[PDB]
Amino acid sequence: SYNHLQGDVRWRKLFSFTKYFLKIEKNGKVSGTKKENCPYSILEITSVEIGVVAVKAINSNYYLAMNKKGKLYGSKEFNNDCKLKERIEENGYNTYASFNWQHNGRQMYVALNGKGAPRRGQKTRRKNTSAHFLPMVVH
Amino acid sequence: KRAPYWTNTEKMEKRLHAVPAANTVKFRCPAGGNPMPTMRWLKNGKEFKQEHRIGGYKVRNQHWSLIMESVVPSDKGNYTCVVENEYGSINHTYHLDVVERSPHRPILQAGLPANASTVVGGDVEFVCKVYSDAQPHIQWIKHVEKNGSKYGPDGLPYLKVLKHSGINSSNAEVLALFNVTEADAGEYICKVSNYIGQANQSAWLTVLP
Repeated sequence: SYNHLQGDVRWRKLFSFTKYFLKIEKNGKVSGTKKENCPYSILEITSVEIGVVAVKAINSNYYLAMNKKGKLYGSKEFNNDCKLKERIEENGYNTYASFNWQHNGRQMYVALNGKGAPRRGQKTRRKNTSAHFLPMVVH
Repeated sequence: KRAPYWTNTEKMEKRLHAVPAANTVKFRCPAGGNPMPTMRWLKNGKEFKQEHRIGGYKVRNQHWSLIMESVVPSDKGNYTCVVENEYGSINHTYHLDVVERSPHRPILQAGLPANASTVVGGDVEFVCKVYSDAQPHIQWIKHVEKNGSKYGPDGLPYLKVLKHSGINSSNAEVLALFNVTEADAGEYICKVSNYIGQANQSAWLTVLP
């Protein structure tokens, strides 16, 4: 049961609280699938700096990212819109906040809504279940 | 008088479901059939009774759902629902996996890195296994020199970061040293840290002349 606490570069899947697997498809677009096979949910999480990571859709060579505006998107080239701040909330779920872009002082979080739809950064909230994710081992 | 059949088969394509502890799980098997088929829940084959998990559970007959509040790790397993009327019966099973998040500073396997020896010119590596739920940042620090002085004006050592975690390293847990030059001898520190805390252990490299 422990192998989830292992490794530097980690291959994981991010299951949203809204029961969706965050995926990034070849067209660059970010969304959450409900399938268990969609090979666009196989993310490659890596540390860029203490507490900060780079989530990569291992197959569509896209880095999960957030533009200063507040919209999810995946660029083939790694930039500062890719640096995500990973944190463990008090409910066992993870939250991925933009390391750079903020708004109205609050932080913007990567999030999926009721139906795998990418939420708007500005409208997301740390404590709101929309931004929780259960990282899942893949091997 | 139709024997039991499923309603929204779409919402039943997921066989595996996971959740971190202390959260809530709701299992469903929307069914229909005439007359009204009954629903029964089994946990790993055995009948699933209220006295099985602390605080039992609730069944939303109207919704054909099983609800467990604040799941614990012992709630791990297969949950089979059995819908039926006198004219037949159908079922479906979900595999609930309860996860336990370990929010602490990293902890390293003992004994690693391990000391090493090598003929000048040879090769060598320094492994360092890591345990950390929250993404860990690994960095191999070593003591070096700046302008012939081993220490800085503050009296602390000059440190050099031989390798850290990132986009250019597929494996910071291992540090290979190719063509070991004599000067490579010394202590190689391995420091792993996450947003909560850090840990660090070292080993030694001896280069036989």
